Amino acid sequence: KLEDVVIDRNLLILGKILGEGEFGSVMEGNLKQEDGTSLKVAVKTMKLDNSSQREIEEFLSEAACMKDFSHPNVIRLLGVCIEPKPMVILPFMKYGDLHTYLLYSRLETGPKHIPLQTLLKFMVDIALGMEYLSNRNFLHRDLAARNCMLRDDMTVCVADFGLSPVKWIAIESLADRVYTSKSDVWAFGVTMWEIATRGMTPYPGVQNHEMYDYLLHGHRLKQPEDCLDELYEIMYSCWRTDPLDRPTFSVLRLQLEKLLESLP
Ligand SMILES: CNC(=O)C[C@@H](NC(=O)[C@@H](CCc1ccccc1)NC(=O)c1c(C)noc1-c1snnc1C)c1ccc(C(F)(F)F)cc1
Ligand SMILES: [Cl-]
Ligand SMILES: [Cl-]
Repeated sequence: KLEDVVIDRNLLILGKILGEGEFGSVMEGNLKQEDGTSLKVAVKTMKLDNSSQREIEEFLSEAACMKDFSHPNVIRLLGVCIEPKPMVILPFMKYGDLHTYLLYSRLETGPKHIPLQTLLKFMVDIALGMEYLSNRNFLHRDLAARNCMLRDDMTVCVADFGLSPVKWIAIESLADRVYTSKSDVWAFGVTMWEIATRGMTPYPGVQNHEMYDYLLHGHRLKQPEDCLDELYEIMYSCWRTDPLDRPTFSVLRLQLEKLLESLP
């Protein structure tokens, strides 16, 4: 398990901090590869509960499982490093996260106004990434626009740069410890709304502490102004009270492809 993913620490050069949290940090870095070239990397350092070997074993098991994953809409895991501090090595993406990109697109110096066709392709990319993980019974647990990364060819891939998200958490997950693929589907619906609104924080006028009661009374994210009824119908189906009534990522992906293909 260790031998399959662990990269020698002297092959990694650490740079500046990109982001910092309570249980981790994201840093820019250089990784010397097998072919003798150096690749630009994003290094996610994680604080593990070292009071038992349960977290390090579960960490290495997930890393060994991820190494074998290969999909264009899922971030590629290059390997891991141990300084007992584990480090996740991922490719560095100059276009950054999708949430920041959507916000820059609304400003003059940032990318040009994103058309509807491009917004929907961002969604199809995430759905394709999530369909791949859902098929291998892998739970994301932190799906949001901030965790979706833009590759150099402008394709979107799913990642987890979280360093610890009440407004993305499924109603059943707020009531109980319960978290399934249908909870990732709820978070996807919220991720879609973030894209459609070009980076708005979910539920304007609603506090984080009011969220459970707000959802319990049947209220959901409102339809955005420039949003097609067919698109809002897809994101709303992600927020059905009973998780069983929510569509699979496979169904969601095809609905989005069919809707994207019907546009000029
Ligand atoms: C608990 N597990 C989660 O909560 C899922 C979550 N994992 C983590 O946050 C952490 C979890 C580390 C851990 C701590 C204690 C016990 C066990 C494990 N593991 C990575 O950071 C990671 C690893 C180990 N190997 O690769 C990546 C990452 S992080 N971003 N992309 C990759 C591939 C995750 C990872 C990857 C994705 C994806 F989009 F597919 F890339 C989505 C969600
Ligand atoms: Cl905003
Ligand atoms: Cl709303």
